[PDB]
Amino acid sequence: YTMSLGVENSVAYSNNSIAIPTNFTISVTTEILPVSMTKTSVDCTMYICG
Amino acid sequence: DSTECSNLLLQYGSFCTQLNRALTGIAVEQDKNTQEVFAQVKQIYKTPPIKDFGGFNFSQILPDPSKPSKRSPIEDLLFNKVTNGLTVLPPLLTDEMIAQYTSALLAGTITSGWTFGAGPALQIPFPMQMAYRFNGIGVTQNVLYENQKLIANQFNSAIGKIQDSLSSTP
Amino acid sequence: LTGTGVLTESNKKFLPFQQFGRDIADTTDAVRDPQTLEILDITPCSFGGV
Amino acid sequence: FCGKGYHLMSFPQSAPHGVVFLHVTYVPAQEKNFTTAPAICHDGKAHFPREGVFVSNGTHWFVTQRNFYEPQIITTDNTFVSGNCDVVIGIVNNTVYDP
Amino acid sequence: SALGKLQDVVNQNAQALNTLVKQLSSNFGAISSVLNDILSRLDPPEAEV
Ligand SMILES: *[C@@H]1O[C@H](CO)[C@@H](O[C@@H]2O[C@H](CO)[C@@H](O)[C@H](O)[C@H]2NC(C)=O)[C@H](O)[C@H]1NC(C)=O
Ligand SMILES: *[C@@H]1O[C@H](CO)[C@@H](O[C@@H]2O[C@H](CO)[C@@H](O)[C@H](O)[C@H]2NC(C)=O)[C@H](O)[C@H]1NC(C)=O
Ligand SMILES: *[C@@H]1O[C@H](CO)[C@@H](O[C@@H]2O[C@H](CO)[C@@H](O)[C@H](O)[C@H]2NC(C)=O)[C@H](O)[C@H]1NC(C)=O
Ligand SMILES: *[C@@H]1O[C@H](CO)[C@@H](O[C@@H]2O[C@H](CO)[C@@H](O)[C@H](O)[C@H]2NC(C)=O)[C@H](O)[C@H]1NC(C)=O
Ligand SMILES: *[C@@H]1O[C@H](CO)[C@@H](O[C@@H]2O[C@H](CO)[C@@H](O)[C@H](O)[C@H]2NC(C)=O)[C@H](O)[C@H]1NC(C)=O
Ligand SMILES: *[C@@H]1O[C@H](CO)[C@@H](O)[C@H](O)[C@H]1NC(C)=O
Ligand SMILES: *[C@@H]1O[C@H](CO)[C@@H](O)[C@H](O)[C@H]1NC(C)=O
Repeated sequence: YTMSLGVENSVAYSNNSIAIPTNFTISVTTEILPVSMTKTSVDCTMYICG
Repeated sequence: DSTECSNLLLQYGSFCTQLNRALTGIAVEQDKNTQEVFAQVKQIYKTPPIKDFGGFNFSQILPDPSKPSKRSPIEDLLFNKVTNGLTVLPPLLTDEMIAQYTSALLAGTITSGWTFGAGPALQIPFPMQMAYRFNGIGVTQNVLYENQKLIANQFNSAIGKIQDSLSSTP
Repeated sequence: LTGTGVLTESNKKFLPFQQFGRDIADTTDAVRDPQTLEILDITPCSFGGV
Repeated sequence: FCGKGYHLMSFPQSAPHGVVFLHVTYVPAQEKNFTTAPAICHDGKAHFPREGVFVSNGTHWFVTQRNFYEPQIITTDNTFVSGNCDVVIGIVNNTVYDP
Repeated sequence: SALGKLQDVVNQNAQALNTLVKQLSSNFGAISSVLNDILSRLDPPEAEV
């Protein structure tokens, strides 16, 4: 299929209407960030030659 | 298509696998880059039919319904001014999809300010949004409301000069 | 077949036709010795960085 | 930068070869339409909100903070005066209570 | 798939290590990929090649 970018939304804009939130949601979201790799070393001489 | 060359190439191990893997990683990373830049909102916003934004004029940055690609004049100017086993993979997002994402971002920031970036899009008149932004830099609201037509004229002139400067400087 | 390492008793159940064992790197991991048919575990003696 | 919504605080969690952040955010909910004005005209003076925004629930005009509906009587304490009513485009007429 | 980024880092590092280890089994146009066989089979002027 041709993917949808998102659900269509029409904001009811006018020059004298404002939307004020009467409530709130305390949301917690996760963010995963890699920090380090495995510290590896290679013995070049013994890798190439044994 | 040389069979003897390929027979010799099998003696070199998985170099080809490494190169294809690295290029595939780059290829998926490009799409990831485009997603992270543009696909920041999951609601596709549209501008209202009536372009009454308190004198502010966004025609140069809003999409042109006359064009088949639905690009803005500035976007169309940008696209006009930028011109053996190898395959070019098309990007995941087409130019039309990136234009729709940019259009959604523009519609959200015009009709709702910064509210659509932190949750549900909250409609607000544009001179009042710009008065909030004036508050955000330490300038009181009355400085904006008493000079609203002048600020709108300066904004429109600056947008037009941006279009001209892009068009005239290679 | 030439190699360097320690020769120990092995608990790897070889098949009767199977004579030597294999790892990823193709350096020999186990063998069945001649004259005895006994299966020896081959591990290269300790290395590391100084 | 610290999650979707208005950031409140974050909590780090150690992970194998990485870090996980628990971003606590304030996400507004249950929005309600209102009629708004840029300023309130009172005795030939223009009143602008000091911290909030002028809203109307249909009959009365209040001032509320922008991120949470909390209507209050438009007073001289929570509004500041600047100029007259002849300059601001869209100003509406309402009384400003004085304590 | 929540921890996909760390798992991707681990998989790429392990896979690169495994590919590096597997490259020791390629002869690169020589007679054998084992140095001991080349040493025990050939005279030095060809063993050097
Ligand atoms: C504020 O009022 C407008 C209309 O005056 C509402 O917009 C309508 O919303 C419904 C439901 O999403 C749509 O079916 C209509 O097409 C919208 N009309 C217009 C003109 O946009 C809006 O939802 C109201 N907002 C709140 C929070 O009640
Ligand atoms: C604001 O929203 C919260 C939830 O996001 C509402 O709390 C709920 O209230 C209903 C009815 O009182 C209960 O059945 C739910 O169990 C409550 N949920 C939670 C998580 O506590 C709250 O009532 C709303 N407040 C207003 C003024 O609308
Ligand atoms: C917003 O700006 C655009 C362009 O800056 C205005 O479009 C111009 O309209 C006049 C008369 O209608 C034409 O002579 C120009 O050729 C138009 N310019 C272009 C580039 O097409 C537009 O009128 C402005 N106002 C509104 C409300 O859209
Ligand atoms: C707008 O809000 C005001 C204040 O909350 C409302 O005025 C009150 O309405 C109740 C209705 O029973 C009366 O008992 C109070 O005496 C009113 N207060 C004052 C100071 O007059 C008003 O009704 C609201 N309007 C709408 C359309 O919701
Ligand atoms: C807000 O109040 C002012 C002053 O009471 C109104 O201005 C008057 O408007 C009438 C109607 O045209 C004129 O006859 C008066 O001369 C005006 N007086 C002044 C001092 O300007 C104004 O019309 C009111 N606005 C609204 C929307 O009701
Ligand atoms: C000698 O080696 C042969 C394998 O060639 C084996 O079958 C036989 O048992 C061995 N004999 C002794 C006495 O080790
Ligand atoms: C909004 O625009 C209408 C015309 O469409 C006008 O009558 C009204 O005064 C305007 N309101 C504000 C607050 O600018």
